[PDB]
Amino acid sequence: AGSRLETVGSIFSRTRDLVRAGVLKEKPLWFDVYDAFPPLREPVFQRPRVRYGKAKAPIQDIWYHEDRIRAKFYSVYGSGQRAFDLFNPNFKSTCQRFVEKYTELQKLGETDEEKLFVETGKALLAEGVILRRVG
Amino acid sequence: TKFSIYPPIPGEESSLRWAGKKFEEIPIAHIKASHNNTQIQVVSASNEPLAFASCGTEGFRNAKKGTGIAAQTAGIAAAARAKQKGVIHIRVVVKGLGPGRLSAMHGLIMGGLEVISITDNTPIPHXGCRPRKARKL
Amino acid sequence: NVESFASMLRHSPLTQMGPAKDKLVIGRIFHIVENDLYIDFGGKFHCVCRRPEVDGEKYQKGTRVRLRLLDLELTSRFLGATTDTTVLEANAVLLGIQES
Amino acid sequence: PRQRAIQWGEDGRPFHYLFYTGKQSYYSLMHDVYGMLLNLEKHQVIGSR
Amino acid sequence: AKHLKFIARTVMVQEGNVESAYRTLNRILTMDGLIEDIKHRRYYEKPCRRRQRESYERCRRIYNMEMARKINFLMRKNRADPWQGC
Amino acid sequence: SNEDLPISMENPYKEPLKKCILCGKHVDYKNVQLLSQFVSPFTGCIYGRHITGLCGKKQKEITKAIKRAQIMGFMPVTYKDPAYLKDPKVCNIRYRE
RNA sequence: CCCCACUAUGCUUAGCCCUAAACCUCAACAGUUAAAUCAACAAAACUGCUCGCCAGAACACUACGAGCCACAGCUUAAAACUCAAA
Ligand code: FES
Ligand SMILES: [K+]
Ligand SMILES: [Mg+2]
Ligand SMILES: [Mg+2]
Ligand SMILES: [Mg+2]
Ligand SMILES: [Mg+2]
Ligand SMILES: [Mg+2]
Ligand SMILES: [Mg+2]
Ligand SMILES: [Mg+2]
Ligand SMILES: [Mg+2]
Repeated sequence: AGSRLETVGSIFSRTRDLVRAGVLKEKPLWFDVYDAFPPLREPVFQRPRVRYGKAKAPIQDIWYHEDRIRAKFYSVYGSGQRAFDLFNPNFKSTCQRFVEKYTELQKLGETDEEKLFVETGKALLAEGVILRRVG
Repeated sequence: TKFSIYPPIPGEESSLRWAGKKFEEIPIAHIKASHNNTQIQVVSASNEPLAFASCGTEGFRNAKKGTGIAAQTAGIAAAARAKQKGVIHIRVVVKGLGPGRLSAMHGLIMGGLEVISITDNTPIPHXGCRPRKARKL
Repeated sequence: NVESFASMLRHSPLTQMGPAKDKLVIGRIFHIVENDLYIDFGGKFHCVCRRPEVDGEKYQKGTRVRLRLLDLELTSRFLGATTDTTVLEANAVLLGIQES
Repeated sequence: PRQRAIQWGEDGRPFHYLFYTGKQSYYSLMHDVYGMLLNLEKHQVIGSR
Repeated sequence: AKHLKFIARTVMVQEGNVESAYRTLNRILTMDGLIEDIKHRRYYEKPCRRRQRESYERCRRIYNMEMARKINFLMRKNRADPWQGC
Repeated sequence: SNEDLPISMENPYKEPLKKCILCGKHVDYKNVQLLSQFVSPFTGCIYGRHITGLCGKKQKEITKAIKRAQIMGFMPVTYKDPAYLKDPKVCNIRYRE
């Protein structure tokens, strides 16, 4: 004697109730473990509903301040002919090297945007980096 | 020079010639391909009639006029009378989507005429007279 | 002083790459089926590229190659669909082999 | 007719790790053949039917 | 009638190949919609009937383009089985 | 709180929207050369936007310009003026043989 | 039903007539997407508020009355007899 109403509550609530009513003679092997270490959410069936009107998902786009520097660098200088190595967790691309120098010069008190971008290109050229302008 | 499907424009200086004649001087074979008949008239560049043949004038009657073989026969007849008058090259102007639209042109070729161009002049009104009501079949 | 997830994500190469369209990346061939090369390049999904006509035999399991990425995940929503259809693979163009 | 042996003991645990497929013998063979094909890659008629 | 002649709907014949010239002319008139226009004009189509067919044609074109796009997208995985035996 | 958390802003990598070949240019009924690029060479038929690639706004301006030029005596109706047959082909239509 | 001919008519002008499967077959305005998503199909399901309208079928886009440039018309619109369905 039991319940296969998977859309009525959860396996825990259905099992706990039928144990109280005496329908289930013994508790299942998992019941005591669930009780001591329950999930964060009780697994209750829900019907996913579609959003309408002014309802929107709460997920937000992930952006960083340096993304503005990356967008300009790719526009001005394009993607580096050097290839990304996404397997190395400490890989640094030419754009990242540009962004780090751009951040260093901003902390030195410079605040102009068009001026802070031209000085950064010169610094890297002095260090031997190849920066071929796209246009 | 590469071949151009676009006809030579009058007043411009083209190098194309047919028996020493320019495109503007080639006679015209007017083919009216109707649903129940096909009429062919060959005229000179000055609009002088040279030959006329239709499926009806070739001894076809009723539904037999509206066949390809009847139009082909009409083309051969018009070609023969036109060839006697000195026509070799013709410009084809066909109006209508009848069964003798293409067959009438074949007959002109089998009759000894050389088609240098094909022009469609099927009348399409741009808004015009109301056509007859649809048929219930 | 335990690094947070927000820090790992900010400084990850995949985050730093930005958009993937027209980005050169290094991939690794991990599976081959006839002339179909399955290449992982550090993303969620692998890409499948046909063996190049020239130097086809140089492309073997483990061979590292250069790719021009087009999409990290090929997905599209078709008319009358509540979600997006995904083919579970990235779109990339195989340029050649990476050598030292 | 040959009788298939018990597929679990007294504790109720099936002997074969592919029991719950219902075709443990067939799928175990596919697993063994698929496994051999993999090792080859890592390493690399008339009278019979 | 008032326009110049032998410019509109005029195709020149190459090397006496009149069959290929006629097919080119017919293809031109078809692509520009003149052939279908001539046929629909033999009998009067009533305005309610024209709207119904134009609406039907526009919905069928969209449905076919959307069904072609789906198959093109879902044919990327038509490659051989990578995990045969599993 | 935490410096590495995402920050709210507008997409910095967003690409500009597409533009038609005539976006930002005045379409005059007297410029028959431009208008002739959007009519059929053989029949003079105005091309739909799926052939011209124009947007709704410029498709409308071109259409209205052609109709004005035709009836005012600047542009032929039944064929493309042969003077403009060698102009840049900007329409996605293949005709000959 | 098919073919041909031709008229009222389709057009203009000035008056009428006031109907339509006049139909997104979705009343106006405002709001919501979380609840149970929801008889079915149509077109995802609802809330507030207001007006209009409906109360078995058929009789009945009818009768009579009244109004109307309408006079073989339109609008509004019953009853008796009948049925256990529609
Ligand atoms: S896209 Fe801007 S006017 Fe066409
Ligand atoms: K309707
Ligand atoms: Mg009359
Ligand atoms: Mg009028
Ligand atoms: Mg209506
Ligand atoms: Mg109201
Ligand atoms: Mg009633
Ligand atoms: Mg009525
Ligand atoms: Mg009445
Ligand atoms: Mg009365």
